[PDB]
Amino acid sequence: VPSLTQKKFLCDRTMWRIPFSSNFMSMGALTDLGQNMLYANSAHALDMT
Amino acid sequence: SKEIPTPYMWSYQPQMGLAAGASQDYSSRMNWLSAGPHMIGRVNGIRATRNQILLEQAALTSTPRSQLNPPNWPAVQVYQENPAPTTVLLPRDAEAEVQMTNSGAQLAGGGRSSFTPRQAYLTLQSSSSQPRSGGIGTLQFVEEFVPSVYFNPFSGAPGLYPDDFIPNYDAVSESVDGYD
Repeated sequence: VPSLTQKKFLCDRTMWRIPFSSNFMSMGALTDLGQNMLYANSAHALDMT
Repeated sequence: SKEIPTPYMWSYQPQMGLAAGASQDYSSRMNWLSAGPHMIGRVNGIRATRNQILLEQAALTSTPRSQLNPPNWPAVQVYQENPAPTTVLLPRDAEAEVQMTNSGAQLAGGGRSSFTPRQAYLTLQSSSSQPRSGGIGTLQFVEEFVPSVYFNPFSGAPGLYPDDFIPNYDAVSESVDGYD
């Protein structure tokens, strides 16, 4: 019979994570954009979706 | 309390570029409540350094002005962008090239050309016609608007307070332009 594909994935036991560093690479406890002069003197609300 | 205050940190406005009204720093406080005398005199000895670093940073870096959070920045106190004048290489100077076609030779393709020996090229200004005013960028807000350490806080006449710490306050109207 003719047929169309349908692919998903499956992940369990763990959760996604998005690191705050610039290249999204974990190079320490603090991050690159973390110890910036920005975000450590100023405040920033965020408006996720 | 009044003597070693947790400093008012500002907030950045991405649209207008002004200061979005400051707020008390409420996301770096130590939880010194579970500590006896040999550390609560040490924790207060830490905040008394970041209230002195932020005063020896506010003199080295910020522009000395009267109205902190001004609504309209002047032209000279805002970082401009003056790149090099764009050197444009003109390919074929047509002062002797239109004579070549009128002799009868149609051209195609494209020194630089063999029929004419000269090749002039001009330069022109690459900056704007007027410098920019009204709103500072992100890196200017990195530079200026260090967290204002406000000693003996809210201790005076009305109008003598910093009224721009309210994150709703028009700087040239003495009023919140509210729902109207």
